[PDB]
Amino acid sequence: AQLKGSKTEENLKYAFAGESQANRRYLYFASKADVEGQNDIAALFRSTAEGETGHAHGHLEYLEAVGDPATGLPFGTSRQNLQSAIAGETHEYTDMYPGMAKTARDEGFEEIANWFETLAKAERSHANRYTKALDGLVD
Amino acid sequence: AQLKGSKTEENLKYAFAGESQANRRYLYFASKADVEGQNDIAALFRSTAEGETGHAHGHLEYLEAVGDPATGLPFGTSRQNLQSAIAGETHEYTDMYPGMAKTARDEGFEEIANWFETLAKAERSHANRYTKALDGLVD
Ligand SMILES: [Mn+2]
Ligand SMILES: [Mn+2]
Ligand SMILES: [Mn+2]
Ligand SMILES: [Mn+2]
Repeated sequence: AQLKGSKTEENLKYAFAGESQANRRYLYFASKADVEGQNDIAALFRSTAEGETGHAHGHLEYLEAVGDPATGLPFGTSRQNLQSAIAGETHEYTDMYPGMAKTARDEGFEEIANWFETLAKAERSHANRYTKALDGLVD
Repeated sequence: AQLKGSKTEENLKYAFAGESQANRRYLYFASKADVEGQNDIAALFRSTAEGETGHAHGHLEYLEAVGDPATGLPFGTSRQNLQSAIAGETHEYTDMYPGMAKTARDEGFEEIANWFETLAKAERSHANRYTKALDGLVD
């Protein structure tokens, strides 16, 4: 059976997105529990988040057969991983975040539009720094 | 301007999913670099990943006004956060992972099917442990 083109490929991508968001959400919830003084709850959110890291990385390992879910490019070696990170980052800073900022401004959300513009600049920095590292890579 | 129902709400959800995945992907890439001996590259993936945590958590802060992107439910306090986590985990073990497992088996990916079944069981454990924590919450 060929994973490329299958429903199972799409399910792995969806589940990877879900596990990734679960870790982020659980760490955000841990920080809320921190401030409240709910240290036992915070520790449980953190421990569960480690589980979601293991799940997401297992999904990504299967996706090595088909490509990085963010870009379609192969991944595995540092050279490949940097090239994929660069392509994804370039999309975020040239297209995704500028477009989101425009939509937010048009809809009346000036603070959110400025946030998206801050993130476009931040992803441009990430893209350039990864490109510098790729040029310096000796493998 | 009301965030609920807007294109900006959908963009925050999409950007939250993207930043979450970027952190997970960059830490996976860092582990690849670790094994290769590319320690400077690994450190860069880790530092960039901290940036993506800050971005994702900023997106989530805006989404507090409309609901948890995984469940649609309120979030903020530990009680709310545990409630939303339990609902999401319950969806994962009663619906999402079992259905992904069946599709994998039907398509001939027996190992991936077994992986989805392991995760269904793990998410059920997560749900039940969060429920025990909510039962004990004093707030
Ligand atoms: Mn999980
Ligand atoms: Mn970035
Ligand atoms: Mn980012
Ligand atoms: Mn879980």
